[PDB]
Amino acid sequence: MDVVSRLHQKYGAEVEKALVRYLSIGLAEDFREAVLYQVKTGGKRLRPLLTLAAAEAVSGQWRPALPAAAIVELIHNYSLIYDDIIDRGDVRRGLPTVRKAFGDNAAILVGIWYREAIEEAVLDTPKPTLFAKEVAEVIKAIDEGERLDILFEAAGRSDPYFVQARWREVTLDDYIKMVSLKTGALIAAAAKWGVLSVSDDRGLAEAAWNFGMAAGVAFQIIDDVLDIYGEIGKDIKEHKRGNAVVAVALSHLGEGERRRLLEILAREVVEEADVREAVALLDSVGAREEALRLAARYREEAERHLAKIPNNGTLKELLDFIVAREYA
Amino acid sequence: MDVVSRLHQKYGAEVEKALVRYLSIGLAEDFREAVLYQVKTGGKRLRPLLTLAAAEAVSGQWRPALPAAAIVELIHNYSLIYDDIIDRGDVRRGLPTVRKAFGDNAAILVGIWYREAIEEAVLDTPKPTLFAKEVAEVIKAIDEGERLDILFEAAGRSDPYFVQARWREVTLDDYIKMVSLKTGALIAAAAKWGVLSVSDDRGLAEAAWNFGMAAGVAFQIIDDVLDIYGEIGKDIKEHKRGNAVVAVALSHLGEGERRRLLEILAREVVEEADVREAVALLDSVGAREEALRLAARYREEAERHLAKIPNNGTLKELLDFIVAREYA
Ligand SMILES: [Cl-]
Ligand SMILES: [Cl-]
Repeated sequence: MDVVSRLHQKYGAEVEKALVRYLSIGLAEDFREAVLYQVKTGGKRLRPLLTLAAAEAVSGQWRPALPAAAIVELIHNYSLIYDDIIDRGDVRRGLPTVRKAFGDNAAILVGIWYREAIEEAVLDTPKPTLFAKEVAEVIKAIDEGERLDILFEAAGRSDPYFVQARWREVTLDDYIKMVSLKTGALIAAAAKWGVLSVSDDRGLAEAAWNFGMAAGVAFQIIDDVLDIYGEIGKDIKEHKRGNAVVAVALSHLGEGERRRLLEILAREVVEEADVREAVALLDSVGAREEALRLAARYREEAERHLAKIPNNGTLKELLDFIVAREYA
Repeated sequence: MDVVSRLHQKYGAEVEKALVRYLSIGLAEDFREAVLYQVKTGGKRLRPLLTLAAAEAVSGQWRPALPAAAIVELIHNYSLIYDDIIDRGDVRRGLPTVRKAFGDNAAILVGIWYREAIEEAVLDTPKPTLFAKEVAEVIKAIDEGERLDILFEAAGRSDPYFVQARWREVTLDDYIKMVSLKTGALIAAAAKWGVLSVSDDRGLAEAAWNFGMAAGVAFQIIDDVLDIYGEIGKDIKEHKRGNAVVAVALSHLGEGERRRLLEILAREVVEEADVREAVALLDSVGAREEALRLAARYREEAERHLAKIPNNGTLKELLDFIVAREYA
């Protein structure tokens, strides 16, 4: 009876109903399958589960936060629809992506639809003008985080902007800022929005936001370690300097080792032997362990903020899962 | 001293300032050029001019409608950014499109940014929750209109959804519904939103909406005539059944003539001789004149609604221009 299974049982059916409800407003019958596709392919629903748990911890009630929970999961899926176009992703959750099944241009029409469904959910919250502003701010954060992650790549893009605006250097501080935007902001919002749905306590909302942000950063760092040590070397093959282990290593490596790691990342096609060489360079400065220590720092930060939230037992279990506490 | 020149002089600089203001909120310096590009390439700004004229006719003041005017022009440009991706358009307003200059995937990041700038403008209107709902409804209308226009094509798309969901038949009623969504709704909104910015009179807002809708339909029909009789045969080469002249003709042509016109539209590559044959088929049932008569019907409808709006002299001049009264 892990926490995600337990909360899926408790909240899952109402979350799915809410997603379909807002997407379905005004939806033409011959567009229905294409539009609902992205929310019918499965997914862990961690973000809306967090929203509802946060609302329940602070108020005893979760149902009032269903509109907010739909907002956060629809934003997640909006971002995925476009990310699949941008990265030409064929498969997600073990099934074809929207762009694969329907076409890239059809997926654009679907993505556009998702954002107006998000607005319908905003208008259904207890505080519509507040949520409207927070949604605009969070989507701009995600868009900016994605822009940065792409400009932190060393190769592999054909868009003139992505090549010409590529960053010359990517520091650890740059990496942390990028992941806070790309991954942290929406987890922060998931928690904060659960509180805002049921409470006017500004301190509690802010503690929730800070908890979710730190949790999201820890999650992303752990994911980055997995995306190096494993498919071994995934992020290396994808030329990413925006990877916690890579960013950590580039900060410690000597002149020629640093230069060599960057040479490998910039290879137009990264070979298996290049991957092992890059990993050896990362290991030569203990970058994997440094990354895990950084994740621990953010996990502990998340705990400090979470201690400010009452009746937080379920939130604590979620945290352990979101940040893959056990794995690390 | 035509009306557009006169209103550009009066309102133009404040409109441009507003567009940049909302886009600039939260905008990173190294993304600025890419994001502002679409509003720096020129354009007639007919929609925001209509918003401001409507506000001034009903209240004597236009400045209170600047947020609404920015909303309508940003929605216009949001739609163009994506339309350029979908149709792979290289040039617009005599300059490269966002997708051409920066790349298709960079243009997606820009399009996403535009929608949150729209939300910032919504939150700056006199009635934020009302405008928020109206924006969601209008963008869904435009998205649905675009979907329909594409499914009304006879050939020329590679997206599985666009091929497989292609409509078997496109009637005149289908055509009118599609243009009301794709072109009319945003012109309707431009006028209605000028009124909503300065007045709580529901009748005046509704008259404005109906005026703009009819104007937008008349405009689209005239544009469609131009896109057949001219570049002669543009919409025929693009396989469009969603063209007023084509829709009109398909309604009158006999069995074999109808079948032949549809054969030509479905040609994978439409040749010059195919164009002349199709035009001859259109002319054989007087479809061009029938289309112009249909535009006249919508223009006259627009006039009837406009008569309900006080101090409407400038609005009348705009109408004559929007619907290309002189040309037709
Ligand atoms: Cl409840
Ligand atoms: Cl004024």
